[PDB]
Amino acid sequence: MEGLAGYVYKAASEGKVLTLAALLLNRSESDIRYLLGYVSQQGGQRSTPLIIAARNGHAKVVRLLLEHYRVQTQQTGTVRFDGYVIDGATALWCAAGAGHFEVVKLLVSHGANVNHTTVTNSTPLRAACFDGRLDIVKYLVENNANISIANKYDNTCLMIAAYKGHTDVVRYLLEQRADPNAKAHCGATALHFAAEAGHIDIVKELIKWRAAIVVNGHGMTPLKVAAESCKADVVELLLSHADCDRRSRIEALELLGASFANDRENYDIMKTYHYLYLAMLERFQDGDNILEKEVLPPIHAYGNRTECRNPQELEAIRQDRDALHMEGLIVRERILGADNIDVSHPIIYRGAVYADNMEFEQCIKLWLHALHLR
Amino acid sequence: SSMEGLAGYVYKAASEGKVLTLAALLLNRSESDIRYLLGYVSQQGGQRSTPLIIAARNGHAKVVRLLLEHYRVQTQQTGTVRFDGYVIDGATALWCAAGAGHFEVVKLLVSHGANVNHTTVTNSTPLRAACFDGRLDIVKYLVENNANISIANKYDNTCLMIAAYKGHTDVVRYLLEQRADPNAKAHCGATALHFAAEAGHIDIVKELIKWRAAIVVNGHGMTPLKVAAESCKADVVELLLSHADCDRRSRIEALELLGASFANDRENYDIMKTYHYLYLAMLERFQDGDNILEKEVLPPIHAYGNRTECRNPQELEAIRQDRDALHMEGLIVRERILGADNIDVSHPIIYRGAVYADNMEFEQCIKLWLHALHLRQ
Amino acid sequence: TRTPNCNCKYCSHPV
Ligand SMILES: [Zn+2]
Ligand SMILES: [Zn+2]
Ligand SMILES: [Zn+2]
Ligand SMILES: [Zn+2]
Repeated sequence: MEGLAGYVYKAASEGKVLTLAALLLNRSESDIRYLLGYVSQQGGQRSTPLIIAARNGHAKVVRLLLEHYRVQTQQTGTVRFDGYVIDGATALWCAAGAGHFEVVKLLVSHGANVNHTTVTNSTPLRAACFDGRLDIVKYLVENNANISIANKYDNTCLMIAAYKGHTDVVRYLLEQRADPNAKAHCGATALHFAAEAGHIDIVKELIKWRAAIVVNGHGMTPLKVAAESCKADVVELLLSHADCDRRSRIEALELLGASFANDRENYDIMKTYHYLYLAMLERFQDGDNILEKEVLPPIHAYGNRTECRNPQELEAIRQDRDALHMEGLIVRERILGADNIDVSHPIIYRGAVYADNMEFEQCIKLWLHALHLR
Repeated sequence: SSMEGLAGYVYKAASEGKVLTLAALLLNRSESDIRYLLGYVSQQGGQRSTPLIIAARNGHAKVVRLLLEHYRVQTQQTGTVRFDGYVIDGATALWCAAGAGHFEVVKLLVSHGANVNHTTVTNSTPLRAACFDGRLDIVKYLVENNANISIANKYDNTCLMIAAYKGHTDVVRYLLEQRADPNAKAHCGATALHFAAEAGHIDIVKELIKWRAAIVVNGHGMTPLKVAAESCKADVVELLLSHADCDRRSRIEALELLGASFANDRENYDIMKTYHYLYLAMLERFQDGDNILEKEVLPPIHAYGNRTECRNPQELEAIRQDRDALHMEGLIVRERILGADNIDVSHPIIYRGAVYADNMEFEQCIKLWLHALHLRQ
Repeated sequence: TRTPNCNCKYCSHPV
């Protein structure tokens, strides 16, 4: 704006440190304090000169405001990234999020709170782990940043680090004795996020650190989450666990084969029958106590077809994709449960495919079943 | 591959800002060794970069200064970098520093003669990268150092366009002050005014108008006013309708499209504003009783309840209290005004279907979704 | 989301 505070904030935001110092020459101490403490709202962000300088990464302005003018570090504001809007963020949090290492060093060395909390209860360490900046993460942890402070959804730094796919920061956090068995608000752990996103090496590192297997709020396990998301590599890598019983192994194999059938950007028709037949042959290995599948009653939306119970039926439908699509749908409805969110969308996708092919009544019955499930 | 490990250590020191470690590693090495260590394209975290590129992307100004002043690093070496989710191919250290907002690194690279108008694979410039973020300081510094403001990208998108869409009013005004063409057209024909109208950036719309930006019809058959009406930008429509160089049928079409779009928008639902704008348009059709501007209503379709759009103020008044009738009228008007062009007009239809489904009207939901899928060819 | 290389909502680019 057009006040003296306006030009002060403008110089601090544009990195013009000489201009700022000149604007603050021969003034009283309280005047300089008031001028540098003013919160200015522009560009969708309300921030102080120190905060905007930290966000924009102007290390010279930050050093001037810290060493010379002794600006408070606890000042908070609202910063705006391209994706989100964050309230109650200190200059240190903004610097950690935007990836300005020198500003982070300057603020931490001048006593800024390394464990300041956003309104989302997000530490600057969580911002650096979201960004994937190993340097800032290591610097903060080495300066007593609390690794165990999660956001308002109990999402720890390890969880977001594993979901975003930054393997190195996951290795570092695990070596820093971060609890791998933390559970979020929805009961999910870091391994669930690693399996959902399909990051193989992060799953390897989590298994190396003896990540305790557990169910989430929807009842899913990392194996089930990986099988539902068609992450076949994750399933095959995770099946090598010791506590993996035969029942859950066959369940995961069948769920993966079924999910391969009606996933739009994962439609591998071959792998559907591959995994279904593999799980069937594993069920039919020993012929004294064949772990037989408790099949569900038929449904009209699937052509009244019942799930295959013996290898002969599977190899009978091998060359009929329409039937294989229906088989994947019924196996998903059996394994995931009748009341789960991620059950309806493959049904609706197959219905839309039928509608495009002009199979209108098939599409209509599939959509009716899907809407009843919703 | 023994030197390859030293190259990896050099990359690590550069990426983590250990300028003393990097200086120790590079000191007194042979010229061939220096070239191999500083030109080694390391792949890490989905990014492919040299020590200079990764130091510039992370903002390690001391490392950048060392590499530039004491080791003659190629200022134009390119790589692959990942910004949040998206990836950029053929990016230089200067482009990375501009996109990340590292002003000191931008200065250091420009002062050493870095090609300020380098283009990536999508033909993105450092000026465009800085305009995306909205860093007016970096935009000024680049423009002053001979950064060509008129270089478009893969889809003929300009810095003015990207700044107008993201809401960077200061950047937009600065670019217009630096003689940037406000009437530049994208590959489809859309303009910066088109982009600012859809995003509801009222100040950027005002600024582009002050610099005499022309109203043009893009390849989708839409004016900035028409785009603002489709996107439920009531303030932008009110502003553009105050511009005298719009005809009566254009005003009525804008009012009708705005009112209809207010009825089936997931995030902008307002039934009162729906009826308000629809009734205003209908009233303005029936002014001069001699010369009524009759509307050519489309024949009915089954998915919209076989309803026909109101032709007269009394027919429109009849459905004022019928919420379902107003929703269907919105869908009908949107199909009438937009269906003749290549526009994905299906999102409000899908939303209405889902709303019907949550209230157990599965038959009507399926009818709507079937018609929506039918309209996509 | 939309492709950042073209801000036109009415285009059909492969993200
Ligand atoms: Zn959950
Ligand atoms: Zn949750
Ligand atoms: Zn377009
Ligand atoms: Zn386009």
